[PDB]
Amino acid sequence: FVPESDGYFHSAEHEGSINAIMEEYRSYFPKWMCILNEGFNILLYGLGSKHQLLQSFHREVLHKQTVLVVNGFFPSLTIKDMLDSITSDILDAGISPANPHEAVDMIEEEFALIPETHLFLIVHNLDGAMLRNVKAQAILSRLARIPNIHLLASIDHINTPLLWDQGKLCSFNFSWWDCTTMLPYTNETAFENSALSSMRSVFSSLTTNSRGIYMLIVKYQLKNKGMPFRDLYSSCREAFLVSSDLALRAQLTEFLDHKLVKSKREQLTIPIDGALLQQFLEEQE
Amino acid sequence: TPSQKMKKIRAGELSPSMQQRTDLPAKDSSKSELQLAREQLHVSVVPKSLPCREREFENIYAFLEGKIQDQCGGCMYVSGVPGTGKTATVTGVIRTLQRMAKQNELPAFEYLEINGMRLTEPRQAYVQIYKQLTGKTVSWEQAHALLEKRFTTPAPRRVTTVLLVDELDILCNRRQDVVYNLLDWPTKSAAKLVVVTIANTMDLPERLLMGKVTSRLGLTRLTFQPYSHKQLQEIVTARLGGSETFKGEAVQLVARKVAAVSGDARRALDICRRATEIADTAAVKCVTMLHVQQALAEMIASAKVQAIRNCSRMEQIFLQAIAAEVTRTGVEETTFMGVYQQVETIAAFMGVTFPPPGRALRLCSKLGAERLIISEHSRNDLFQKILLNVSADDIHYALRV
Amino acid sequence: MDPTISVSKGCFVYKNGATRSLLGKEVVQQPFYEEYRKAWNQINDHIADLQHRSYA
Amino acid sequence: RNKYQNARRVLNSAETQNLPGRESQLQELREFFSNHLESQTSGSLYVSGQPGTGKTACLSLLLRDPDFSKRLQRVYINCTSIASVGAVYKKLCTELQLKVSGRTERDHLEAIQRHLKTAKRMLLLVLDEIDQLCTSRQEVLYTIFEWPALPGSRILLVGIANSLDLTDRALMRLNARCELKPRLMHFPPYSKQQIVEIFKSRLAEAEVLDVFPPVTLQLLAAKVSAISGDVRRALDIGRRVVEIAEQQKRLKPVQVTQVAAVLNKVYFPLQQKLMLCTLVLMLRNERNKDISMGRLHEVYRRVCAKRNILALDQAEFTGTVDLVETRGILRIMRKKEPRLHKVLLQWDEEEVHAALSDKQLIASILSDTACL
DNA sequence: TTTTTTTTTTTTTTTTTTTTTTTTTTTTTTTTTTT
DNA sequence: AAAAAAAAAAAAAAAAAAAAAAAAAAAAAAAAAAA
Ligand SMILES: Nc1ncnc2c1ncn2[C@@H]1O[C@H](COP(=O)(O)OP(=O)(O)OP(=O)(O)O)[C@@H](O)[C@H]1O
Ligand SMILES: Nc1ncnc2c1ncn2[C@@H]1O[C@H](COP(=O)(O)OP(=O)(O)OP(=O)(O)O)[C@@H](O)[C@H]1O
Ligand SMILES: [Mg+2]
Ligand SMILES: [Mg+2]
Repeated sequence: FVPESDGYFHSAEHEGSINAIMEEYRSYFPKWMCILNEGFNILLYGLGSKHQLLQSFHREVLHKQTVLVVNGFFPSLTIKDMLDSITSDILDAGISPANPHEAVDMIEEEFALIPETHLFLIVHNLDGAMLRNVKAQAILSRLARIPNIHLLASIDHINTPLLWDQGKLCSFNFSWWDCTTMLPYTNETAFENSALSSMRSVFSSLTTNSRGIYMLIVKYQLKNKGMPFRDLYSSCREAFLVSSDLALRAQLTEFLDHKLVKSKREQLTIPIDGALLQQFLEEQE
Repeated sequence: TPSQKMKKIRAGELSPSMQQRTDLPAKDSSKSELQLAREQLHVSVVPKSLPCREREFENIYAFLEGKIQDQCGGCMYVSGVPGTGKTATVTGVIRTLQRMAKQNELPAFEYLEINGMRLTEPRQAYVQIYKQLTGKTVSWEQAHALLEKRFTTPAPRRVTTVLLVDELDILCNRRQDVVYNLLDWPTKSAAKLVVVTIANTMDLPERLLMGKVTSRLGLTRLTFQPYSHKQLQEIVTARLGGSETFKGEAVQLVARKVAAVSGDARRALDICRRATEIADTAAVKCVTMLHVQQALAEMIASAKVQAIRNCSRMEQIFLQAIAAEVTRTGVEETTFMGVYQQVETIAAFMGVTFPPPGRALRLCSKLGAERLIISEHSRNDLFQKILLNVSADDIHYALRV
Repeated sequence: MDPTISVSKGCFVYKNGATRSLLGKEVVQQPFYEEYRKAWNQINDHIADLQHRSYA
Repeated sequence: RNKYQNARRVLNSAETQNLPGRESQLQELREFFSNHLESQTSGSLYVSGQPGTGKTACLSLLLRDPDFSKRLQRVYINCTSIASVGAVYKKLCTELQLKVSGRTERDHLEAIQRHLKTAKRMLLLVLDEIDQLCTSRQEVLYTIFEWPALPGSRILLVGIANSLDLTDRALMRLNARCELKPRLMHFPPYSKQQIVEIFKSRLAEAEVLDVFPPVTLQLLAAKVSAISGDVRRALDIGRRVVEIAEQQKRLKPVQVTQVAAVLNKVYFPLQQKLMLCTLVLMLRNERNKDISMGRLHEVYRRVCAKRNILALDQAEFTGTVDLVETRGILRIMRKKEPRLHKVLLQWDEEEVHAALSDKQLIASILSDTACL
C-alpha cells in the first residue's frame, strides 16, 4: 500500500472459503504459544471480525491458565474496571488505587513475587471506543511489559498506530499476524457507539390539551412554511388550552423531551418538512 | 468520661442543658410602661390568637380536624412571602387541636415537626423524624428503614401522626427521594400520616418538583397574602394592648411604610421597637411621630451618598472619572486605563496632581472593598474591568449638593 | 449474540489457582529449543557486555 | 358521621382492591404471567404511563393474587427506598433471605446470580420507579435487565416508570439482542367515562351516591380528563368539593356552581407595583430584554422621583425583586454580583395589567418614555 | 483454667476531592450575499 | 472562484450537585494480663 498524495490535494462458496480460512488460522495456535513463550505478544490486523478466533484460542488452548478477557469494543468499559478486575479477582488485593499508574506499579510488584503464574490477557479491539486515548495504551503497554502477563490483541481501525509511539511499541513486543477472516462485525457494531411514526406513537399518548397545543404549533408552522413563545401563549390562552405560563413551559419542555419540538433562542420549530406536516394535519381531521 | 456521655446523648438519655444565670432576672413590676411596650412588641412574643389570620386558621383547622377524624391521611401545601404568619398559624392550629385532644373532644394524635433549613443534608429528615418518635439518634439508613417499617406495615392501634415540614425547598434536590418519601407515605393505607408543608414560593410544586411528586402533593393549597396597611396596624395595636404609649398616627406611619415595601410583620414589629428605643433615650414616655420618622430613616437605610461624601479627595476624583468614562464610551463596564486617563484629565482640570497608577490601583481596591465600584483582583493592572456599583446620579448628588 | 459477550460487563476473569516456562516438557526437552535457548543466551550476554562496556 | 364526611373518607386517594378503569391491562398482565409460567420461560416487561394512571395499583393487586402466590415468588422493590443505586442487590438479598459473606456489593450480586442459577419457584421481581436506577454507566440497570438472558435463570421482572421511552433512551444496548429487549405496555391516561366510573365505584363502595348527581361528575371528569387524565387529581378535587361544601352548608347535593368554582380555582405593595410597571415599560420600549438589576433600578429611581415618592436603594430593591420572584411573575438569573442579576419576566403583559389592577398608575408609567 | 484489659483489624460513617451534569456564554463553522 | 456577515451549531467556561475516595471513629475479633 503506497498511497498517492494527489488524491488529497485535488479534493455457498463464500462459507466454505471462510471455513478453510478459519481452519488455517486455527493451525497457528502452537506456533502462537511458542511465540508467547519467548516474550513476544500477538497482534491480529485482518479485515473481518476476529472475536471468534480469539475465543477459539481461549477455548482450545488456554483452558487451564488465568485469563482476563477484555472486550475493548464495549462502549462503557474503563481502564479502572480492568485494573480493579486484575487486582481484586486475580491477586485478591482489593480495589486498585485511583491513579492507574500506581495501580500498574502495584501489579508489577505483586506479579514479581509470583513466577510461574501467568496471566493471559485477551483484548478484543485494542483500539476500542474507550481505549483510544494515550493513557489507556500507556497502561496496557506497561501491563504487557511484565514477563508474567502475556497479551493477545486485535486491531481494526486504520489509524491505530497513531497513538503508539516508539516507547509503547517497545513495551508492546508485538508479533504481527495477518488473520484476515471475512466475517462481518456482528458483535462489535451492536452497541450504542455505532420521524413520522415515532411522532404519531408519542402523539397518541398525549392528552387532549397537549394535542391542542401541538396542533397550534403545527398550524402555525404550516401557515408560515419556528413560532415565538408569545404567539403560542396567546393562542393557548384564547382557546383555554392552558391555565398560565408555567404549565405551557412544562408542556413544551415535555415536548422537547420526546423530540417533537426543538427550542431555539422563544423559537419553537418542528424538525419535520412541510408536506409531512400537511399529511399529518390531514390525519388529525 | 465524655465518650460515655456522647453514647448517652445518642441514646437520648441526658438532657442538653444550658447554663443558668448567677443573678435572678428582673421582675415585671420594676419595668416602665415604655419597657412593657418594648417587650410586648418583640417578635418572639406570639399571641394566643393571631389577629387578621382567622380565615386561614379556619381553613387549616378544618383540614387537620377532618384528616384526624376520618383517620385517612393526606397532604397540604401552604405558601406565602416571609413574615406573613404561616408557621405561627399552623402551630396555633396544632396547639388548638392538642388542647381538644387533651379534653377528649378529638382523637389523640402525634405531632412531629421538622425544618428544611435546620438540616445539613436533606437525608437528615429521616434522622430528625425518627428522633422525635423514640429519642434515639441513628444513621439515616437505619432511620429510613425504621420509618418504612413503621408506616408501611399495619399495626393497630396506630395513632394518627401529623408531620409539619417547614422550608420544603431545601428538602428538594436533583434526585428528590426525600420529598417523594415524605409525600408517598400518606398514600399507603397503613400510615395515618398527615403532612403539612410550608414554603415561600407559590409555584414550588410545578417549578422544581417532579411530576409524580406534584401529583402526590395534591391541590388542597393555601396562600398567605402579604399584610396590608390596615392589618399591619391592627397587629401592632394588638401587641400594644390598651396602653397609650404609642400615638395613633405613628403606628399608621409604620404600617403604611412597611406594607408598601414587603408586608412583613417582623419589619413592623422591629421598627416599632426601634422607635421605642429612640423615645427612651429622648427622656419622653410616648412614641410620637418624629421618633418613628427617625426609626424609619435608620431601619430602611440608604447610605451610599454618605459613603461618597466621606470618601477622600482622590477617591472622589476617581468616582467622577469612572462615570465620565461610562458617559464617554457609552458602555457600563470600563477598563482601568481609560479611567486613569480621565483621572488625569479631571485632576489637571481641578488643579491637583494625582498619585501614580499603583496608588490608583490601591484606590480602586479600596473602593471595591466598600462595594462602591466592582473591580477585579489587581493582578491584571491597567486591563481590569471596573463596574460602577453606585449610580452616576448619586455621585453628582453627593459631590455637588 | 453469544454467552461470552455481555451487555453489562466488559472484563471477564477465568482465574484458575491465581495467588498473591509456559510450554510443556514435550518441546523444552527437544534439542532445537535447547540449542535456540543456548544461542540466544550467549548472544544476549554478549550484547549486554558490549552495552555496559560502552556506558562505563 | 354524615354523608359528607363519609364521602371525604371513601375517596381516600389510597390503595384499593377494585380497579374499574384497568380491565384490559390486568387481563394482559395475567396473560403475560400465565404464559411465562406455563412455558417456564423468563421474560422482561416495562410498564409505563403518566403519574396517577393505575400502574402501582395494578401490580400491587397482582402481587396479592393467590394463584400467582402459590406458583411463584413475588418481590416488590420501590427504588427510591435504596440508599444508592448499587444497594439494590443488598435490598434484593434482604428480600430473598440469601446468605452472603457480605460487605461488598459484588458478593451480593454473586449471591443473587447463584440464587437464580438454581431454583424451586419462579421469581417475580417488580421494580417500581425504575427511573431512579438510571446513571451514567448504567451497570446496575443493564445487570438487572440481563438476568432473563442468564442460563437456567427463571426470573421474570417488571419495571415501572413514568417515561414512555426509557427502554429506548436509557437501554439502547438491549435492542441489539431480541432475547433481551423487554415487552412494553403503556398505561394510557383516563378518559371522561373512566373517571366517571371510578367515582361511581368509590361512591357505591359506601353507598354515598346521592351526594354527586351525574351532571357534576360528568363536568369534573370532563375537566380533569382533558387537563392531565390522572385519577389522583380527580379524587383530590372530588374530595375538596365535599370538604368545601361541608364548611359551606354547615343533605344538599353538590351543585354545578360549587364544582365550577373549585375547578376554576384549581385550573399588591406599592414598591412592587412600581417595580413591575418599570419592567413592563423597559420591555415595551427596548428590544434588548437582557435587563440587569442596576439598569432596572436606574429607571425605577427616575420613575419614583417623577412621582415624588421616596425610592428604595439598591439593597432594598434587590429584596423587593426577590419577593416578586416568589409570585412567579419573574425569574432571576443569578450572577456573580447582585447588580448584574438578570430579571426575566415570565408573564405576558396583560396578566400583569390584570394583576396590578391599578390602571391609572400603569397608564401613567408606560407613557413616560423620557425617564428611560 | 477462666475472667478481664488492651490491640489490631474491619466495618461503618463522615468529609473532602474529583467527576459529572447543567446552564450560560463564547467561538467557529456554515449558509447566503457580494466582488 | 473567492470574500464577507447573520445566524446556527460546536465548544468553552463555570457553577452546582453528586460519585467516589480518603479519613476517622466505632465495633468485632484477637492476644495478652491476671485472678
Ligand atoms: N397576624 C399576626 N398577628 C400577630 N403577630 C404576628 C402575625 N403574623 C406574624 N406575627 C409575628 O411575626 C412573626 C412571623 O414569624 P412566622 O413564623 O409567622 O414567619 P412565617 O410567616 O412562617 O414566614 P417564614 O417562616 O417563611 O419567615 C412571628 O414571630 C409572630 O410573632
Ligand atoms: N382504575 C382505578 N380504579 C380505582 N382507583 C384507582 C385506579 N387507578 C388508580 N386508582 C387510585 O388512585 C391512586 C393512584 O396511585 P397509583 O398507585 O395508580 O400511582 P401510579 O400510577 O403508580 O403513579 P406514579 O407512577 O406516579 O406513582 C391509587 O391510590 C389508587 O388507589
Ligand atoms: Mg416559618
Ligand atoms: Mg406508583
